[PDB]
Amino acid sequence: DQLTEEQIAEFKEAFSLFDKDGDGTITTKELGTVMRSLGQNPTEAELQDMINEVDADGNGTIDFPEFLTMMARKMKDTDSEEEIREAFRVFDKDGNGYISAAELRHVMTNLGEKLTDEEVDEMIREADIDGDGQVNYEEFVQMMTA
Amino acid sequence: DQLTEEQIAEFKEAFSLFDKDGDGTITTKELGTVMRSLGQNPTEAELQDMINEVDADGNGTIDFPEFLTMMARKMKDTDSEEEIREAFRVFDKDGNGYISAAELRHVMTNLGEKLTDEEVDEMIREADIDGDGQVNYEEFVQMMTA
Amino acid sequence: DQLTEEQIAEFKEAFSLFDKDGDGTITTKELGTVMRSLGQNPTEAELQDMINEVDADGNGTIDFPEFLTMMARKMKDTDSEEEIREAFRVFDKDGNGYISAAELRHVMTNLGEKLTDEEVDEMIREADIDGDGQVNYEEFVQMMTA
Amino acid sequence: DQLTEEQIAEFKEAFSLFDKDGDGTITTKELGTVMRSLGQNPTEAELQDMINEVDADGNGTIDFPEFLTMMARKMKDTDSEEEIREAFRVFDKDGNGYISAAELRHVMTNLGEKLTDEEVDEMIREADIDGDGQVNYEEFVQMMTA
Amino acid sequence: LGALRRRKRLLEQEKSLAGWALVLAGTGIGLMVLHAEMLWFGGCSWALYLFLVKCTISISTFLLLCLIVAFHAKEVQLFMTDNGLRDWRVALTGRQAAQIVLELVVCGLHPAPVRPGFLGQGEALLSLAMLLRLYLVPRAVLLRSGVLLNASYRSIGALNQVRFRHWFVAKLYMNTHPGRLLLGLTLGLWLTTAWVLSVAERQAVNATGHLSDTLWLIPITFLTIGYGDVVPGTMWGKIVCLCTGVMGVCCTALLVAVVARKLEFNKAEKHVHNFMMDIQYTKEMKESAARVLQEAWMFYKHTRRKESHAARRHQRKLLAAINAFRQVRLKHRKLREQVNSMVDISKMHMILYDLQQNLS
Amino acid sequence: LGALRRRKRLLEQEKSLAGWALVLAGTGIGLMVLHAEMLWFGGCSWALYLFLVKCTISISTFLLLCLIVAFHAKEVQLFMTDNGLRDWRVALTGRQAAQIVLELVVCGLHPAPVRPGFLGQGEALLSLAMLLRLYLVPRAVLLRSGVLLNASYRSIGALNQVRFRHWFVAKLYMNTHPGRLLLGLTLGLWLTTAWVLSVAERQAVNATGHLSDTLWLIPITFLTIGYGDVVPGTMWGKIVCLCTGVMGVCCTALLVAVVARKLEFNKAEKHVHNFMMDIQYTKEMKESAARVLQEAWMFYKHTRRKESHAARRHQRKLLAAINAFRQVRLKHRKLREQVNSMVDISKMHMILYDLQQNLS
Amino acid sequence: LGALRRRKRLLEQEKSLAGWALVLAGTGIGLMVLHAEMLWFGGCSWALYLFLVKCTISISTFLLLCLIVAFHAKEVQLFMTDNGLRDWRVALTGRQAAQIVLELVVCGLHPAPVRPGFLGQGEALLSLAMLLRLYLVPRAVLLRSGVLLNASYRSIGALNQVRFRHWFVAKLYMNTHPGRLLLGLTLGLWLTTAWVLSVAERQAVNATGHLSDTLWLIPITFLTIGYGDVVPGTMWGKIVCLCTGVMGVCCTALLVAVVARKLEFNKAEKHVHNFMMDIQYTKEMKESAARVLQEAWMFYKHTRRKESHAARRHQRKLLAAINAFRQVRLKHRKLREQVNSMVDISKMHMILYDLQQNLS
Amino acid sequence: LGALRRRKRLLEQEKSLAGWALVLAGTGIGLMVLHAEMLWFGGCSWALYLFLVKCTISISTFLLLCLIVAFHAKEVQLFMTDNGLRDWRVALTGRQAAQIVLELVVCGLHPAPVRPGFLGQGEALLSLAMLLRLYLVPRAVLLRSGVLLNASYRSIGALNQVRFRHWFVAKLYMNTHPGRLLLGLTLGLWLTTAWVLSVAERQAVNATGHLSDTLWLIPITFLTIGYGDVVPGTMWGKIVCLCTGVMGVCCTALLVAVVARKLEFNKAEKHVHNFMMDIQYTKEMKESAARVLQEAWMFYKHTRRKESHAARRHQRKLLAAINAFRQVRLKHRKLREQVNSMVDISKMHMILYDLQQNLS
Ligand SMILES: [Ca+2]
Ligand SMILES: [Ca+2]
Ligand SMILES: [Ca+2]
Ligand SMILES: [Ca+2]
Ligand SMILES: [Ca+2]
Ligand SMILES: [Ca+2]
Ligand SMILES: [Ca+2]
Ligand SMILES: [Ca+2]
Ligand SMILES: [Ca+2]
Ligand SMILES: [Ca+2]
Ligand SMILES: [Ca+2]
Ligand SMILES: [Ca+2]
Repeated sequence: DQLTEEQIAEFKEAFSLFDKDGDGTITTKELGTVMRSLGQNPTEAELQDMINEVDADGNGTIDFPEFLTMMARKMKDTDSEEEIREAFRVFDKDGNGYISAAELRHVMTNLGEKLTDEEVDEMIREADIDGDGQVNYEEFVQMMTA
Repeated sequence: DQLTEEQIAEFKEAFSLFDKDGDGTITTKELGTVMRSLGQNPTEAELQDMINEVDADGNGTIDFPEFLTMMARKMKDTDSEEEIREAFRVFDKDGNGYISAAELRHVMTNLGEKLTDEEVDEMIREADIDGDGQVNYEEFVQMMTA
Repeated sequence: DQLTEEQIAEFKEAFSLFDKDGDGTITTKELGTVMRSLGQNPTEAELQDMINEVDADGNGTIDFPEFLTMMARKMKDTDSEEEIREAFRVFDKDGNGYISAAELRHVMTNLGEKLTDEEVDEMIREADIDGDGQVNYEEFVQMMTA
Repeated sequence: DQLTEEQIAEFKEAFSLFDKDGDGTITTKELGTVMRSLGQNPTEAELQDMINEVDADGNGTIDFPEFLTMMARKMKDTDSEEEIREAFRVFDKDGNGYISAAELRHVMTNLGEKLTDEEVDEMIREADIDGDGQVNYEEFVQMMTA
Repeated sequence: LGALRRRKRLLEQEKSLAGWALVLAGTGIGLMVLHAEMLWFGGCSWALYLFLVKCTISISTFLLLCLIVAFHAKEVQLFMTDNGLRDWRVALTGRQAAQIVLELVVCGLHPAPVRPGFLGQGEALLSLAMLLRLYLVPRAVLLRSGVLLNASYRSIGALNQVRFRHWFVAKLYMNTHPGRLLLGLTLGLWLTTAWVLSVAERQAVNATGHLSDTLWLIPITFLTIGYGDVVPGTMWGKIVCLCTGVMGVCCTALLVAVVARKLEFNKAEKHVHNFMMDIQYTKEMKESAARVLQEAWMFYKHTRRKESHAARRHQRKLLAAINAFRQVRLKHRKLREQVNSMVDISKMHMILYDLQQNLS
Repeated sequence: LGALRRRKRLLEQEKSLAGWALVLAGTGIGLMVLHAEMLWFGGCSWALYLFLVKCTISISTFLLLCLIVAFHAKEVQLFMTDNGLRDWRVALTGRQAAQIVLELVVCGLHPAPVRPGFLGQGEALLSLAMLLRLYLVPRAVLLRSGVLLNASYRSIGALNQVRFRHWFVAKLYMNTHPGRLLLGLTLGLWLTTAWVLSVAERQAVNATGHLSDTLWLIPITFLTIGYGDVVPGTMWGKIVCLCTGVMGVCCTALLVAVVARKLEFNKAEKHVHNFMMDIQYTKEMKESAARVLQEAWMFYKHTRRKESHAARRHQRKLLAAINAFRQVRLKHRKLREQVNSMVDISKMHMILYDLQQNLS
Repeated sequence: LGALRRRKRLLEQEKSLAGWALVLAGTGIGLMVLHAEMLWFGGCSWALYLFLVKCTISISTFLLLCLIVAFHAKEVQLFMTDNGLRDWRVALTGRQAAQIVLELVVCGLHPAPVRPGFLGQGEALLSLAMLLRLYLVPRAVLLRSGVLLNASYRSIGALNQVRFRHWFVAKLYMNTHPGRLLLGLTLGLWLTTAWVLSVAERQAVNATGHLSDTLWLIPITFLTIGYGDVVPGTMWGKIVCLCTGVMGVCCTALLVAVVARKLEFNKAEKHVHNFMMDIQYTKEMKESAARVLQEAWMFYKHTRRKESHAARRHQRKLLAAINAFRQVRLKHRKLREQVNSMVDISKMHMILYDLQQNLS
Repeated sequence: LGALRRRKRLLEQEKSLAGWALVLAGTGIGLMVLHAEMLWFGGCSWALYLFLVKCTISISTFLLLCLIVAFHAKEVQLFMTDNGLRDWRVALTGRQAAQIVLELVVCGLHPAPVRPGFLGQGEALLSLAMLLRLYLVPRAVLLRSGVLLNASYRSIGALNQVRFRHWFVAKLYMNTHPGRLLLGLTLGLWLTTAWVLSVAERQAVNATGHLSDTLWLIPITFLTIGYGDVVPGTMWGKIVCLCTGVMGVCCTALLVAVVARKLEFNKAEKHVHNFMMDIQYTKEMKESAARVLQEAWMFYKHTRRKESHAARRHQRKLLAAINAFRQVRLKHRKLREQVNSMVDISKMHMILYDLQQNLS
């Protein structure tokens, strides 16, 4: 690809720090071993959830081309993807996977500076391009990247 | 009631800090969760005992009108109710729920300054307005509020 | 007895600090409770052994007249009884309850300054007034108090 | 032997610090007791492995003539035996008990300064005096002491 | 409930009257500092201004006299409210009224007006008597902070029986802003103390005790240097030149820990640094061990060649490589022992997880 | 029992004789200080008073001479009682009698009377020889404290084998009153040491070494300032001006930790502060995240309007809100990590409860 | 990927331009220091050299003016790259461009050329204005350290959310080389600060404020000694003589902990020392207990002989041996209690092993 | 075995030659100090003695020249023995022989003899060159301590891989005698350093730089006082007056922790003190609660009597008793919380016992 060979090589040992066994891939137990070695204790569910955060093919195992896309978000300073995502996670108070208009009125009307509900209705109307009556995460991501 | 709306509102979030689930009330397990989060470990019996300290209706669950009466004692500096109550708890060496005249002679005659038993007999005679031969807690509370 | 009434009284609360229940005596479990409250963990065997150190009647329970004799050794600075006793405990390397002449030759000939064995034989001969061929603890105590 | 009697005596108490029971020898459990007393926790397998490091007769128990040969390596400053041995242990990345030419090319060609493989082939050819196709530990020890 | 809304009303009144009192105390300080400037730099031909300033300070402290009365009367009214009193003579406690009348006297202190161009005797110390009213500042710090007013705090504190007081608010502002408090203390001292010493000593003919001498004297006594270029002459100057070094020792001794706190890693950072040093030292052991074999085979090559001087040169470097390798291995083992000790409480909580899994 | 009631009788006698001894030592100090005042301020026409004061000090130290004998004889009698001796020559141990005779010599020190209005040579140092008897103070501190006398202490200490001594009583009074001990030390030094230096140096003609010079010199040497306005001239003044700075370093170094102890929270207060900061930062995250959407929909509104300069203004503030939100989220995560680390020993004891529930 | 290889290219460009900038700043400092030497030691007959040096410093700071522009423009280009901008007016943030233009002004500072052999007024402070550019040093410390560049660091730090910043690199170099950093600070101060004070004060006739006076003055103010042999006369000298003592307190207060860290044992060494003291005190108890019996049988021998004076001599030494034996036994018991407390976390992990064996 | 008995023989030889070397170095120091005394106090009529002293110092350092050779040659022989060498050119390593020849030069330093009664120029610094040989002292501290020789130490240290070195022996003597080391350092500095400064500066006519001036100057610079009564004039005196304050900061900073260590309780003492305060506060709560009822029934008595002024007097004291009771109860609860926190690791080990009882 576009990456130079020296840079390919220096990312290879960083990948090797994940594939400690040299299995050709990254597994769940290997990653949890690293997590424990760095002083934090997730569950298998939390590890699996962070896999689901990162697993593009849908295998549960990670390879080097996925790993490059992974570190592409991490090498920069501000993961603007992650910042929008976790702010969305703040919004879903019910864990629905959605932002309802009731959650929207709970947040923006009282807290903030007095945005009118009819303007919030126009916001929700331009917002639900999926027409879901509410905001998805895909709708939210496309919405913030609109 | 007599409370102003802003003050009603600011006590509402304080009540919300107890009803973390928004159940409409306060339960035992919710309160014990708070107790553990603040770094102290009661038993279920101790939690239930502090409920019995505070439960006016007799439900085992606490609502906001009980909570106002609760914080009415706590918002001031010196809980003179609590100070008389725990001093009474010091007195009941046997755990009888009473102060006997033997406990009274154990406390006041030798320790303190030499109050005569016939004056202590007149004290116990004016004291037992219930005529129990001894001091209750209700007799003690009415006695100190006499 | 010879003790004055004020001193009798001040030893009474010290005795009360052992009889925390007011059982009229001192038991094993009460004493172990005190031992744990002061930050040391003996066994039941160690507690029983210290009872056997102190139990004059042979009951396993301690009363106030035994307690006076107990504190009579402890109120002074140097428990010369205890100092001879534990030095004897150093000597019994085999745990026999005795000092043999072999243990004596192991200690005094090489370590120390060169006491001759025939003088050590005269020492052991004047020492075994019980004629046990070796030193008891009673023989040792009478020997040091000779 | 060549050792003087005073030096024999002073090594005898050092040996006595291992034979805490005076069994006439050194056992596994005695040594593990010392290891725990010094603040490190090996396994029985690790203890047995360090026995296999030191056991010349092949008994599993250690006596004083083995102990002299033991301390002969330890009394000096730099255990040049141990330094070659653990450096060999670094080399056996597969745990084979050998150094293969692939491990040799993994180490010396890239890391270090560019030693040519035909010279490395002559090195391996002069090296395998056992003719094993690879390096043993005995071959390695004789090789470094060549 | 009726004594509770009333309680909050009276407490808000108390906060507002603490605000007005702090403003009028700072105004009296501003009056005294500029009066002390204008008497020296004005001379003896601007006496009308000094007269009007003295009347201004008199009315200015009369107002603070009314304000302290208004404060503590409301405090007494609170105390009666909390216990349901009616007889105001009863709640007026002895130590309580003693502190109140003592505060009346201490804030009764002012440069009172007395009247060929120079000072009298008492009116300099009476001018000094203003800055003995600086005790009202933590009172306003307490009341303007709404943590006493905010109810959820009081709820939790009553649950854990912790008693919100001055010591609480001090530690609150201390451990919420550790830099700002220390900076606002030292930077408030470093010049103002010297202005006070300039009040304390004055020479008329030579002008050798005014601002430009004490503004150099007091930071030097504060930092425990003590040159000796300027030295206090009176005894009252000697007292201030003791208190200055006292406060300097205090600020130095508080600054040293503030420096030391920010130096160590986060708990999370320590694992990261140790894990990086692990993979560094692993590669470095591979480096040193490669140097070992590299020199070993060269010495063995010149051995087979029987090259005498080459072997004599090589075997020294061989032993040097051995000496380096030993120290590298020892550093790696020390760090690995640190790792197995850095998984002390970590493995404790890991087996707390495994102990829930032992309860399961 | 008979040697035990006798023991308590003798110990009470010893406490009373320690009281009388402390009183008579303080009286001798009071005699010497006023004698040193009256010789300078009286001149050479009040010699009758100085004669009578010297006879008073002689009898006053004769009494202390009898008292130390009476003390240590009872101590020996205690020691014989504890072991059942009868031959008093035996218990009189070598180091023991050495300390006793050494104390006889040290309290044998006094300004003995010798006889155009000025001093002799030795009688100034002999006047200085009084304050070398200040070692009797911790003896009276020991005996007047009844913790040695109270039996329950001795019972528990014999159970835990802790040996009540001077080091025990010192730590007792230290950690029961941490402020008072340090205050009573420094405030006892700060003036009295300077009085002693005024004894050490005297000039007759110029009067340049008396009280008003050393009372300024010794707090300056104590606080390690060292101006140089007054400097000791003799060698004996130079010794005191070393000991002064030594004690100043000591008091500074003890004061710094006394300051540092009271600063940190209670263990209970830490949970309360952290729980309050939790619900503060939760609402603040709701605030910042609201600012995010508020600016986001406005930028998207001007995007749909294609307002160029409004979008150019808005998107900067958008990214600024993002930057603020990231730091707020990081502070919240750091504090939550502190929470999960503040439930280290807390969850340990919680699972100690659950481990009794695992034993159940 | 395309913005990532570009990112590394731009970052390498930034490191190289930080190298050139540090070189040209040190060169400007070297120009100013030798210009200040040659104006004093050259006199007024070498004005051609001073003219050419002033032109050299002007071009030398013109280059740094171009370099800071080139640096922060690339930083802006990075920031646009990270978010995909195109309009460069948008990313030019207000606080950001404020810091940039502030840095333009601060590095716009230089001794500009103005023109019977002595100085003007402003051109001394303008010469002083060079050493206010020392803030570029930690920037080059950041960028020349490749830990920001090395990717595995960034991977692990993103896993543990630790945010590599200046505070990280500072603690990195601090706790990887604790001695070298403190040495390079103090040894960089101790002479250079005094050279700056020599710039700050100059006397023409007497030559009483040049290098050989301030090179003695500033280490004395630094170490808080303050003799008074040399004293600053101007006010600008008085400011530097405050900052000097500030930095001296700082270096002293950092040096004291660096001394204190290396003093305590390793965790492993403590077990070894304690185990050695165990077998020492065991043999010593055997020694003292042997002395007990040795004196006991001799006293009993002279008892059977009824030797009066020999028994009177012996029984004292008997009791002395008892007194020694008690203290030895107490030390052994204290150390054994330390052992049972030194197997606190040790027995914790031992029963963590036994708790895996309880899970087994 | 044959290289091991030989090893111990050579090591004993090395210890003996370290003893002789320390003796001959102290003798050279004693020669130089008395030579410096006798040149000043003798004048210019005792030149024969100075000649013979210079020849004595020359032979005295010739012997140390032979001794360092004899030492390091045996060290090399040890190093060859440990690895089985024969070619002595090989073991003579570059850094090793560099240190050896550097030590040859440093101990090649001596006041060499050169020849109306006063000094030359170089022979004062050459006289100063003796005390640069004080580095041999920790060598003799190492070798005369037999812990390197005693084998059981080496056995255990090889088991735990701890490497007996100078840092080990230093911490050994430090934490086995914490007072004695600090005392032997400071008391070795406080006078000897000043003698060296008296060598460094000498005035011939006025006699204003000899012993009686520097013996006062250097403890004042050491304690960071800095009067200014005596000030060094030369530059070499200025260097020593920096090093003095450095060592003073060092000794102060080591003394402060030595003071702080002995202050806190034993772990056992803490339980005892807390248990005593428990039964004290229990009785005190009984006291305060008795005062409550005692005043309560009196107020109720005067209530039934309707005594107005008696009730007005009583109810104030009632509320005061309530206020006292609340604070007493809070202290008791805080101490009980300390108890339940003082049974943190105590209950941990108790349930370690109960966890063996859970394994049983
Ligand atoms: Ca893998
Ligand atoms: Ca995948
Ligand atoms: Ca939702
Ligand atoms: Ca609820
Ligand atoms: Ca209810
Ligand atoms: Ca009762
Ligand atoms: Ca009982
Ligand atoms: Ca019994
Ligand atoms: Ca036996
Ligand atoms: Ca054995
Ligand atoms: Ca064997
Ligand atoms: Ca292999």
